[PDB]
Amino acid sequence: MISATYRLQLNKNFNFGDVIDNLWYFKDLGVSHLYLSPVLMASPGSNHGYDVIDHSRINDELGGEKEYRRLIETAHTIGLGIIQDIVPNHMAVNSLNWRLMDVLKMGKKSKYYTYFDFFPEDDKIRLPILGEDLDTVISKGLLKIVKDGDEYFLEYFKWKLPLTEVGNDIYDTLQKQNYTLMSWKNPPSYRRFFDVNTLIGVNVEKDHVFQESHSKILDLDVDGYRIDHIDGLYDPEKYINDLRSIIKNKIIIVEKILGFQEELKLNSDGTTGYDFLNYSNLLFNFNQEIMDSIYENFTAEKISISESIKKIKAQIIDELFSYEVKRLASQLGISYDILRDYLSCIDVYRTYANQIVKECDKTNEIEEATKRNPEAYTKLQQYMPAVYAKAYEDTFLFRYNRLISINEVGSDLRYYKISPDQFHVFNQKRRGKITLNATSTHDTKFSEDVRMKISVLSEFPEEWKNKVEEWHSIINPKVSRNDEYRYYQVLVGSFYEGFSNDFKERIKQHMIKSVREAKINTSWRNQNKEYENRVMELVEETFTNKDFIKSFMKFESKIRRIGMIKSLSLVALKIMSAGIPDFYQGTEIWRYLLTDPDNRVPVDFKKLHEILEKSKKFEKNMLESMDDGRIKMYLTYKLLSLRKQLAEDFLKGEYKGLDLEEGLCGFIRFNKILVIIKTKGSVNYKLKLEEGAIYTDVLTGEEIKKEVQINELPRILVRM
Repeated sequence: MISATYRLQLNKNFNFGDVIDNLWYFKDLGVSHLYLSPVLMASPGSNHGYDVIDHSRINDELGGEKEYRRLIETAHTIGLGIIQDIVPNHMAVNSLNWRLMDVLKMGKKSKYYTYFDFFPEDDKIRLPILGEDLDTVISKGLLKIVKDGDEYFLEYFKWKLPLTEVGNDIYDTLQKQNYTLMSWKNPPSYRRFFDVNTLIGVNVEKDHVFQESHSKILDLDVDGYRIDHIDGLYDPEKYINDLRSIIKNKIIIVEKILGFQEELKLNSDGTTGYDFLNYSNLLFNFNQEIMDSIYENFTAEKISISESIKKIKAQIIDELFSYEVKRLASQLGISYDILRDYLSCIDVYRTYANQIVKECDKTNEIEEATKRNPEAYTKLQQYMPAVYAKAYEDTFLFRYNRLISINEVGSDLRYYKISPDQFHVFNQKRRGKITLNATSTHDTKFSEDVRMKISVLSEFPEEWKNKVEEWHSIINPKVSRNDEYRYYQVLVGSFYEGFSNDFKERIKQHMIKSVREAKINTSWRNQNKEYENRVMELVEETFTNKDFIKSFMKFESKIRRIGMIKSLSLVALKIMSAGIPDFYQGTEIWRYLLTDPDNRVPVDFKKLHEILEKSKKFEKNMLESMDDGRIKMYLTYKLLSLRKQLAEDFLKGEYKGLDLEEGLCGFIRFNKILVIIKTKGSVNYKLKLEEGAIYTDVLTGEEIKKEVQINELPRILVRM
């Protein structure tokens, strides 16, 4: 809403009271709306709040409802708005989820049976939470029947499940229950969120479920809402309408991934911005042909992106979602093979309104089966996003290693770069919409600064090629050439610090997760110890080999400065474009973060206060020593100040794209602000300005006329 959002990760160590203490900092920075993480009661010790255990309570670990209302009123007093993240799709399978425990105790007689998406054909609820199958767990004596006064209880480590009645033996007791315990390998009797057994779907499309689940959160005076995983819902449009029947015209943005040529079909204000994140990211990549050869020659293997993605999707269905897909194929009355091929073929997260993707259904079988049983297909649409996400985001993104800065959530690896002309058109479609411009989130594989530093490798392909060969000769590792190639990129991109013990730990953990997700030489479900040991040997060697360290350090320092210049361009781009700029906590300065949990570390706000205090006025020494982050803080503060002063104009105002030479991207906003940004960090450009026209550089204060040089900073020029 209005001019700028700021994402805050709330938890036990950064609660409602801490947010309140920093409100004046957020207002002075230029932010108009705080973008808060989920606030309803989650499982104790949760760091993200997405594992909801009670819809009727504000989380007490964060400060409770009293402190939440104080936060809202105080923010409003100083003029700040609030956009709240809410989770309507699923709840946590946890002993503290009392609504769920009621179903486990009462079965189909529980009033909450219809609250969750259980498979109707199952008389007993399969609960795949055991580390081993029932028999072995019982012989080991891990299952314990506890007699209390609240009745009887079954205990499995930290699980405490209710018993309806008891016999005189574990087996006799277990056959009298409404549920059945099985190992994690077995399919559940409910829709999960992706492949997570401990997350269960909620039937929010049913009126009484919507009302109870939203009774607390809509009772609060917030300014807008961010809807988590909108694509999991049975009827996304009805849900939005139901919200508006109560909330009226408040801001509603949804978390929804779009294809490159896909248009948002929902009745929402906008999205969290992955479309902007990837469109802008592509403006910074060069020398595709050369990067292809280097990759293909080093790893020595050529693959088709399209065919690869199609086959991984088919494997993902067979290994993770076979049961769910077989159920729906049965209800549609078609072959599992036919259904699996259709799901592996579609290029969108999901379809809406039972619309079939004809190019994947050769205009026959699936469409007619859907006309007869529309219900089964509507149900299938809820699982479509899981297939896409597990195959692409969590498998393929870790395999194709030509320039990994492109391997991000919301990406399409079939695209390597995009001309400024296509970005301009994208911005035209954006005009007037209350949608976000994101560059870093709590879910992105890397932070914006990591992506910009890695993109510099495409500007120096010959030297990069030479370094990789040099490094491989010194460090002769026993990992695949593909994993080795990716490692060098991850290392160069996140380095900023030194070969410390803390950085070594972050790297090791990231690499182990990376190879397991790739699923080529090891995996989460079946770990290859031999290979993982080799991955860890690679890390120890590069962190201790003096010849490697020497070579690496000389190359990295050159790359770092150029990467910072590109980050400044990206920051100016998201604030000056149509749409609303979003900021992940702490990105006011340089932040080189890797994949979750690395990006979930706390931010030092006191330190940020002092940097802002000495960064409200431009000094040439900011360019002299960029490492301190003052230049990034100054650019953020200044542009957000201009934006707030002209908020309406930036949101609804005109956008005019300029045709510049390769390496530059330029445009004019509402016929008053000329924006020149360089996409190629290693080159300096010069541009002749219009006859007579005088301009004022908003960042440096200089008077600009006749010609302008584009060096380390983007040029934001106000016609005078």
